[PDB]
This record gives sequence, structure tokens and C-alpha cells, in this order.
Amino acid sequence: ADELVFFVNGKKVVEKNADPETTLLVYLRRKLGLCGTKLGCGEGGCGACTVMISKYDRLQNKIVHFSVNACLAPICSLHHVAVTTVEGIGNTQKLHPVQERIARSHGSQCGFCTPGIVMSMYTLLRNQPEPTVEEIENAFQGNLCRCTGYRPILQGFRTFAKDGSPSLFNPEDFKPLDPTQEPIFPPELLRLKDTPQKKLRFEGERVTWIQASTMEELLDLKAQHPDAKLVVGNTEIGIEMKFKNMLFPLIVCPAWIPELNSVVHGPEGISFGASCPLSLVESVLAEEIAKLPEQKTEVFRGVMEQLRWFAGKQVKSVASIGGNIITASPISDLNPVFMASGAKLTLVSRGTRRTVRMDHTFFPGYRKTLLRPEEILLSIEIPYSKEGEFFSAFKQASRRENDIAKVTSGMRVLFKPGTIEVQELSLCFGGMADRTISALKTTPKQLSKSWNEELLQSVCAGLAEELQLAPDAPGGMVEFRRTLTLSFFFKFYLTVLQKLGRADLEDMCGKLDPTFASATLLFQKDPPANVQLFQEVPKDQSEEDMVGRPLPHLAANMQASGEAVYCDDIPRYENELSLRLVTSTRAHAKITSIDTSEAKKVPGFVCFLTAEDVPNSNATGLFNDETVFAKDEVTCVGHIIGAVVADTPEHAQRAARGVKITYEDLPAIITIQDAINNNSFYGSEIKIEKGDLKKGFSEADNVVSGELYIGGQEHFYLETNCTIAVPKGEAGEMELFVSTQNTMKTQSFVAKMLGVPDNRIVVRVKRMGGGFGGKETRSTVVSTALALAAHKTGRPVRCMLDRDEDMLITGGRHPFLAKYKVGFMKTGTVVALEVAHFSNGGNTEDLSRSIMERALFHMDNAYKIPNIRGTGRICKTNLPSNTAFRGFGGPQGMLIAEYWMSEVAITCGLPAEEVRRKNMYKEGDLTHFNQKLEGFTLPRCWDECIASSQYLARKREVEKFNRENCWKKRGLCIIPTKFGISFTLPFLNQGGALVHVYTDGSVLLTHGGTEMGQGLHTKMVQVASRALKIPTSKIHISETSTNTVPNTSPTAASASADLNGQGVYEACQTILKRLEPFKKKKPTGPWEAWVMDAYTSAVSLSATGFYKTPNLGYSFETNSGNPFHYFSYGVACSEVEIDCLTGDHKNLRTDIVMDVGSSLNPAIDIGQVEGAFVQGLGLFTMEELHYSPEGSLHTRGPSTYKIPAFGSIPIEFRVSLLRDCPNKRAIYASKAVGEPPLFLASSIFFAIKDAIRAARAQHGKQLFQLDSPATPEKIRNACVDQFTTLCVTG
Ligand SMILES: Cc1cc2nc3c(=O)[nH]c(=O)nc-3n(C[C@H](O)[C@H](O)[C@H](O)COP(=O)(O)OP(=O)(O)OC[C@H]3O[C@@H](n4cnc5c(N)ncnc54)[C@H](O)[C@@H]3O)c2cc1C
Ligand code: FES
Ligand code: FES
Repeated sequence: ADELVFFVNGKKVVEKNADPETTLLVYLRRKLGLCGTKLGCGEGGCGACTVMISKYDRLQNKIVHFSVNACLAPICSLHHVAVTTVEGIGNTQKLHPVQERIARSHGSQCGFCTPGIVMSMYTLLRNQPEPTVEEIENAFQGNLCRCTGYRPILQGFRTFAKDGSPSLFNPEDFKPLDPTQEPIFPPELLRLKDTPQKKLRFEGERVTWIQASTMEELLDLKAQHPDAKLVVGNTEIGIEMKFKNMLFPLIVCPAWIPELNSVVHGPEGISFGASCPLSLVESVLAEEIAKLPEQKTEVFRGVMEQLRWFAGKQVKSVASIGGNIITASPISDLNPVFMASGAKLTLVSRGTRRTVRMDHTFFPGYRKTLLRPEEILLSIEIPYSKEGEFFSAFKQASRRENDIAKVTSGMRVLFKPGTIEVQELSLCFGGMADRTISALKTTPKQLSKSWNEELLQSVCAGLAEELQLAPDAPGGMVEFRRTLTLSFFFKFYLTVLQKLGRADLEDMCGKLDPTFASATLLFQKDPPANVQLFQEVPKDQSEEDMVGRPLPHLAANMQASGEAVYCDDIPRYENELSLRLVTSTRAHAKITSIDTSEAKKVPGFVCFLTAEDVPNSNATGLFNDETVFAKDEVTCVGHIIGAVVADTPEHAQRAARGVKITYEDLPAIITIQDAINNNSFYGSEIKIEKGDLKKGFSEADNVVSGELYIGGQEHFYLETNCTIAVPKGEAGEMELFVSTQNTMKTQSFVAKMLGVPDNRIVVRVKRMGGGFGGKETRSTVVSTALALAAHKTGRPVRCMLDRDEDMLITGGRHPFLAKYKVGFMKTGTVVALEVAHFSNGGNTEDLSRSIMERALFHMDNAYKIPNIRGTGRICKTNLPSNTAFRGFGGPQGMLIAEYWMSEVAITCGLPAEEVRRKNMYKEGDLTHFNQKLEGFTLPRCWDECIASSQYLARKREVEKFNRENCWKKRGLCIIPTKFGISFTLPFLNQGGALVHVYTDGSVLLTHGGTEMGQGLHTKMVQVASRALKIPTSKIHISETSTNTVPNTSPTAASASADLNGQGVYEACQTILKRLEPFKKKKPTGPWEAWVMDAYTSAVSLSATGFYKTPNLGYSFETNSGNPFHYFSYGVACSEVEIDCLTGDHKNLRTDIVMDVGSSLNPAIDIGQVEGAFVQGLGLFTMEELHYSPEGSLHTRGPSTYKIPAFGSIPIEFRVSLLRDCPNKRAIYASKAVGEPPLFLASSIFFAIKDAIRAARAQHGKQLFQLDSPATPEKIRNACVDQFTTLCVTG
């Protein structure tokens, strides 16, 4: 009646008090303690929560398997299914092939996404034990990885496909797959399939769930309670409940009802039950497309095209067709298609049944349909196309707001038979209004007309008038969206001409020029082809000496098995409490009142912490200008005001909603331009200048000025910020488990806030699911709050941020505005450069000044400039404080450099590769800050990359492509980089290690570095194993702790292997020195005997080690002293193809040559080049944050913030590590690698810029603007043509 019964990894679970609000993810993690399955977003975008469901399909009489997002799956929908998690398929004692292959192929860095990807791949193999390469890629459309750049995951998994320097891994050593050895379908569920299913009722704290067994039950419940909210896949309702704080006290799930799941062929088309998952629609229509003649399947193919780039497998397996229709989002991709095809909907209640052909009337208002409150949608008939009936579907792949302002379209034409004269014409659009619309003013005009140029121009003129948007229209991108509607129609117009041509008419139609053909092609991925080149170690190097060898990340197997422990995977103490932050909804305001009266009514509520609860100091942050908790004034949307403490996260979340703040607004400073004209800055102008600007400009042949805007970036570490604080009840003692790159500042900020000495506070980091600089300082806003809750209650307290919280609160990369003026000769030789930089720092200083320093240190990028002036000013604004992000001001400084350089080349009429080459530093040159460039490997990186990329021959093919294609264009660009290695604050260039050798010969090592997926622990073990001359297997690193190594620098500035490697090395030398006498006396006898002899001789088997980078210290005052220990160098050539009509593009090929000295670990270093490059690809081409005019972040999750996906990476992706370039002054001649490759993705940006120019010359001013990121909006709008001109002005 009442019991919930399902299986998890083959074990029966009986839940007697199922709460309808409980997700499967919460149940697995908090009820069953299976923490392999992760929380990444709670929104269905990221796949970190992916698990497999197995059930008996009654309607097909078979056992089916499908993946779902556990974060959105109500347990109440899972009666009598079997769940399989990552723990179900294998472990480190016996890894599944999927697990083994992702680990051994270097497909797991931080490891947080690994379980989810493993389960997506696993599920594919249960459905198709021999998939194509294409099926394998498609399996991950719902899986995001922030670290790997995807290449190693696809390459490792490519071994499962039927259609498949040393090597980074060996596929021959992989255990083969035996599909027979997968776990049995629970026989109990096969026995129960025979029992008839009856109605179930679950009653939660707030919500009642009725699982209906028949159409009669459902319609009865809706007739007596029209308020009953239907839930099917929960992919929309789940979001409304979790993120829009909507509550539906009565839910009915009709997913079991056969009539809602049926597929019926009829004379007019195929009828699908409303609750049919989109994956079933997809599989049914695909069989129909393959079997039926083309003339019948035009609408089917439009549906399939919309479903191609539509969430992943996890969403489509449970997302219902009916759910999509009734949600009635303005940006549904299906509703425009159903509307344009006039699909027939059947609506029923108790005692009524009606039919409506979908038209403009079906959607009368925002998120409304014409259903009555007691009706449900039974079914939708997707029609066969008739003879002379054509359909195209189109969509903007670039989303900015939750549910508006993304163009998506269905388009249909019916011709009078035998003719090219229009009988019917339907053009329907999402993203152009608060509902799906039809262009009903434009289409009637076209009836009778022939399908020709006069129709094209009439429809375009019509759409430009009818689809008007106010310049402040919701969702922005007004010109782009308008342009897309015409551009989509043009594609349809041309596509119809093609189809017409194929039909052998009496009246001849109009032929496409070959240069227009590529305009109608549907997206097609060619076969991936990846190359990784590195250097073999010397032949005489011991097999036990792993330095320079591609040893897998030490945790890779455990990460793939879901056994690796991240903060929130740590079990709860029974007395443990949960914290939830309460943040400002205003950019700048006084707090006038706080009312907690509603918070207090929430079960399990404990307290609301505010400034007045802070024992000692409310002043925190790097430069002591931040509140722990807001006092009288809030200074950004996201400013932490206080913290709810309750028994559970859900109770904390409800209580936080019941904290009402009243505000009195104050003048806000939001943008860089706001800050400039209010003189609102963090300290004074920073400046570097050399030579004589006046003389430089006055002697140049040409001068070019301009401006550039570069948007910021969210880290999107797949593990959000998380802290557990455990008060020990003695002497103010507290222990914190933190996802942080900075144990020292965590400890120090907690101690100061509480007013206790540092020696009472321990911060422990096992690993992070990613960091990328966003946990270098901003993690402490969570730590501090949670430390306070722990102190006040005397109980352990935990807080893991949800994605929307984390993105809003913790800031990101700094946006930059630059104004430049460059003076150059006709040869392209730069003689003068002046750059004013402005950064948007937000509402605390944090690292903003150091970041501006690093931009200024790299404003030269690779180029010697005799006369040069750079200034930087950091803007103070009412925004979340921006912080460190991999590159730390470098990529911003360097993009500006490459931007005016691109204009230098164009202005001169000279090849860009030549202009860059002749301006490049040479060995021994001084930089603008007077540091000498020794071991200047950049020229070799360049020469190698030119040859290996075949750049000159590929330039010719690009030019050829461009002459042959009017509406697609290609671009090709090769970009170098210099990146300075060391913290800009000299004393931070220090590190420590501590080593123990126990009496069994095993070694326990620790150092100040934190693991966040970069393989630092792996490297340090490799180092320790060489230093001590024992195998890696005898050495273990458990974690990083302030009570084993104190006063550590943050894990940052790419320098952690350098600093800690030396520390580790020194501690090992100390141990060796002490073992030397025992070695001498038994030079053969083994390690273990030396150690036991040392012990029983009372010799210390414990040592510290320490290192400081020598001889650093720059003065801005005298422009002297070396800020860097050395420089990293690299070069990337990238090629793109843009679609001039949509602003979409493909990354066709990227070739990278990177100097990492003699790599400690080429697998890991190649991993880092690829990951860094792909994060840069994101910065420069996708990844736009949007803010309201009043400074509220609107982009708070993967629905609206698009980080690179599996499908985003360069189709051919080649990486080489430079041979024979030892770097004497770092550990074992290695170089740092983490940050330097990031900027090389600018090569995709400038290739796009080259493509845009070619498009502009096709129709038909030379230095056009391309801001960063170069999104579809910016690319399309810059591709000026008849459509952009019409939309901007008749
Ligand atoms: C990560 C992600 C990506 C997505 N991407 C896209 C995309 O690219 N394009 C796109 O168009 N959509 C997209 N969606 C939306 C998705 O297609 C819809 O959420 C889904 O189809 C809703 O189906 P459901 O069964 O999950 O509905 P639920 O969330 O269970 O219900 C949705 C609504 O429909 C009502 N309802 C459901 N069935 C019936 C019925 N038979 N009769 C009457 N009312 C009913 C419910 O009461 C509810 O109001 C995305 C969703 C997610 C989570
Ligand atoms: S946590 Fe479920 S999709 Fe991201
Ligand atoms: S390894 Fe994939 S998110 Fe870090």
C-alpha cells in the first residue's frame, strides 16, 4: 500500500516511510552510505550522479537498462526497479573493464566525474556490448569533466568499439570484457512482474505521492483534486522544487499507466503516449526513418534533429514527451516542431476526451496551455509528411537565461502538387517571446507564391518586422536572435530548393551554386585522430625509477571505483549538524531588519548565526577588508549575512528561505566603467614602462588604437566548496576537513575569527574534486562560517555548497577591459606600445592586485618591444570578489597582446605567422621588466609546431575551402606563449615535507601541496622513490595537514611540484645520510634490514625537508629584480570551421608543442596541457557569465553556463612534449605545467577571428571588433551580411 521496495546493487531495499521529496542520490549517499555517486549540479547537466536502472518492461516483455541522473530521480518513482551504482560493477580488488580502462588511460584526474562517466559507459555496454565510436561519444552528452579535456577518456574507451615516442598506456594489457559476468536481474523482480501493480501512496513531511496504476485512478484523482501535480520523469518539477522553491503538496505519478506509454501507428502518423520517454520517441522514429521512404519522414527527422543536441542519455531515458509539451517553456525545442507540423494532441479527463491540432492557441501565456485543471495530455500524434511537404528544425546552441531567449524553430511548407507554389507555410519559434509562437502575419502573405528569391526576401522582411524585440527585451542578444530567425529561414529556403530539385518537377525550381551547398548540410563529426608525443627515459634508468615515466595517477583506480573519499563522502557523526548560508539579494544596501520567525518553525532548526555571534573578529580575507558575516551593510548580491544551522541540509534549506531581510538600497558600482568614473579602485595604478614612448610612436610607420573586453570565468570544479568542522571540546581545539588549496589561510582565518591560537586549529585535505584557483582563498567563506557553527553548538557541522550557491558566492576569473595603442613599421616590427588595463575585482581585494601584476608581466607575451608602457587599475565594485583562476591574469594580459598583434599583421598585409616570428624575443633578450630570457626554447616549440602541424600547406587548404564555400569558412592560427613561473610575492615560493620510515620499511610521506586532480601526490611519490632508491610501492601519501607541515603556501601558481619536490627530496636525503653507515656494513642486504638496523641502533627515521626558490624579488619602483625563477614556453596551431549563418563552429584540429623540461610524468603533464587548453577553449569561446543591471548573477548552473563538453574538443588533437630541454633549476630538471598551456587556446579564438574576416570579405571595415568570449552571438553578429543588415535596419 505503502512500502517502497527496490534493489540496489543486487540487494533488496525496503523503505517503510518513503518521503516523496527524497532523491535517489540522497538515499544512496545518506541512507545506504554509497558515496561513489556524486553531487555536481543537482540540475541534470553534469552527470556526476549517473547510475543505471534495470527493470522488467511489461509493455515489451523484456529486461531493459538505462542511465539516469540520481539527483533528479524521486525514490518514490522507483518501486520494483533495480539500481546499479559504481560500487555495483566492481572495486579496486576486481575492477570492471570500464573502470580499469578509464583509470589506466589517464582518463581520471580529480576523479569527481569518474563514477558518472563510468556508469554512462557501463550502461552503453549493457545495451550494446560492441558500440561504434559514435555511440561511445554520444553516451557522454550528459557528462561533464573539468580536468581531462576528454581526449584520454574517449581514447581509452575506443578499445570497446567494433570500429576502432612511447605510448601513454598499453591497451593489450586491459582485461577483456565478458558480458555474461554482469549481475543477474533480481529474480524477485521477475517473480513480481506477474503480480498486478496497484496504487501506492507515500506520505512525506510536506508532500503526498500517489503512484497511479490505471487511467481510472489518475482521472479520478484529477477530477476530485485538480491541484494534483503530475510528475513523470521529474526533470522539470525536480528543478522547480530544488531551485525555484515551489511546493506541490499532492503529486501523482502516472508512469506505470499503459495507455500513457503506448506507441500506435495510424494512417496520419505515430501516436505516442504522453509519458513515453524521449529515448523511446528517438528509438521509434529512428526505425521509422530507416524503413520508410524519405517523403514520409520529414517531420520525424525534424524531431530527431531537435533531440540530437538535447541533454544526454540520462535525461532522455526519463524526460517524457508530454512533460516537454506541458512544461510549455518559451525555449522548448519540441513545441515549435509540434506547432509547425500541427501535431494532434488528445486531452482527457474523467468523462471528457478531445483533440486539438497544436497551433498558436495551444499556448495562451507564459508557461500555460489550454488544458483544463482536471485534464491530462493522453497522447501526441507525430504526422507522416505528405508528398510535396518539407520540414526543417533549427536551434541556437548557446543559452543565457533559465527559460527564455534561445531561438529554436520548426518550419514546414506544403506545395500544391506538381508545383513549386505554396499551399501551406508554417514558421514557429521558441525564444522570441514568453511562449512558442507562429509567424502568422508573415506566412499567410506567401500562399500561392512560387518558391523563389521574391519569396525569400518577402519572408525575411516579414520576420524582421513581425519578430520585433525591444532593446531591453528579456534575455538580451536581441540582434543575434533576430538574425537567427532570418538565417534559419534562409537555410530552410535553400534546403527546400534542394529537395524540390530532387523531385523532377515540370516547372524548374532554381539550383544552388556549389558554394551555398554547405549551408544546408546537417552537423557531421569526422573520425577523431589524436597523437601524444613525449620522450622515453634513458635506457639505463632503473625500472624502479619512475621519474619521467607515465605512471597513472595513484588514485585513478579508486576514483573509477568510487572508493576515493572526497569531503562530503566522509561519514556523518550521529550528532552532526548541517549549515546553510544566507546571502544578500542586493548589490549595495543597508540591512534594516532580519526576521527569523519563519526559520524557527522549520523542524530541526537550531540557530541563525550573524556578525554578533563571532567570538573575536568579523574582519577576514587576504587583506582583512571582508566580513565573515555582513554588518549593517551588504556590498554584493551573494554577500554572506549569516548561516542557518539545522539537523539536515533540507531543513537548513527550508529554514534559510524563512530568514527575511529588509534592505535600504545604496548607490551601486557594478561595471568597470562605473568604477572608473567613481574613482573606485583597490589602491593605486600599477605600471611598467621602458624606452621612449614618444620617440617610438613618432618614428612608427603606422599607429593602431582600440579596445578589448574579456569576460570572466567560473571555475566549475566538479566538487563544490565543502567543509566539515569537528570541535574537540578541549582548549578551543578544532579539526576541519576542507576542499581547499590553502590549509594555512583556512587555519589562520578560523583561529582569528574564534580568537584562539593557530596551534588549536587543524586543517586536513585528502583531495579536491578540482580547484583551479577558486579554492586558493574563497573556500574560507564556507570554512569560517562552519567553524563558528561548530564552536557555538559543540557539535560537528558540515556544509557543501549547491552549484548555484557556489557560483554566486565564490567569484571567478577577473574580467578585463584594455585600451591599447601600438606603433609599428611596414615590415610588422613593433616599435611602440601603450596599454591601460582595468580588471573587475568585486567587493574585496583578495588576490586582484597580484593578478593585475601578472597581466602586466605578460603584456609582451612572446614579443620584444623596445618602447612600452603598461598600466593596470583594479576596480572595486558591488560584485562577488573575483579571485585566482588558472593563469592568474596571464591569459588576460596575453590575449590583449595577441589581439593588437593580429591587427598589426592585418594592417601590414603580411602573414601573421611571420609578423609574430619576427617580433619574438631571442635568447638573452631582456623583458619589459628587465628579466633575462635564458634557455629560451620558444623558437624550437614554434619551428616544431609549424612542421608537425603542416601549417603552410594547411593555410592553402583553408584559403581553398573559403573560395569554395560562401556560408561556412575556416580559419587557422598559430600562437606562442611565455609564462613566468613563481609566486609574484617572493616569500610564497617555499615548501615543506615530512617523512617517516616505519620499522617494516614502509614510508609515509606528506608535504604542503594539496591534490586537486593535477597528480601532485603521484609526482611526489615518483620523486621520493628516486631520491630514496626504493620502489613507489613502499611510499604512501595519505593527506595534507597543517599539523604535519605548517605555514604552507597555497597549491597554486603551477609551482607546487617544484616547491614540494625539493622539500621531499631534502627530507629523503636526510634519511639517506642517516642510513649510510648501515648501507656500508650491508651493501647487498635489503632496504628493510638497513631500516631495522637504524631503529635498533636508535637512529631517527623521521625528517623534515624544506625549500625556498632563491634570488627572487622584483621592484616596480626600479623595474629590476627577477619575479620568476624560469619561464614555461609553448605553441599551438588551431583550425576551425565557422557557420556564418548561426555563429556555431567546429574545432577541427589543434597541435601543441609544450616545453615542460624533462617531465616528471609525461602522462600527467600531457593531461595538464590538455585540461589547461580545454579550460582556455572555454574562457575564449563558450563560458559567459551574465548579470542583471543591478548586479545579480543570472548564470548559476550548467543549463546557462556552458563549459566544454566531450563534443567541444578539437577533433584532431595532437600534443608533443619538447625533447631534450632539461631545466636545471627545478626538481630533476622538470618544469611546471599547470597554467602555461591555458592561454594557447587563444589559437582557437584567433582562428575564429580569421574565419570571421573571410566571411566579411565574402560580403563583400578591416579591424572589426571581436571581444572575448567569441560566442555564437559574437561570431554571428560580426559576420555582416544581408540578414544582419536587415535586422539592424530595413
Ligand atoms: C539537463 C536538462 C537538459 C534539458 N534540455 C532540454 C532541451 O535542450 N530542450 C528542451 O526542449 N527541453 C529540455 N529539457 C527539458 C526536458 O525535455 C523536460 O524537462 C522533460 O521533457 C519534462 O518531462 P518530464 O516527464 O521530466 O516532466 P516532469 O518534470 O515530471 O513534469 C513536467 C510538467 O508536465 C506536467 N505533465 C507531465 N506529464 C503530463 C501529462 N501526461 N499531462 C499533463 N501534464 C503533464 C507535469 O505536471 C509538469 O508540470 C532539459 C531538461 C534537463 C533536466
Ligand atoms: S548532480 Fe545530477 S546531473 Fe549534476
Ligand atoms: S577528472 Fe573529470 S571533473 Fe576532474
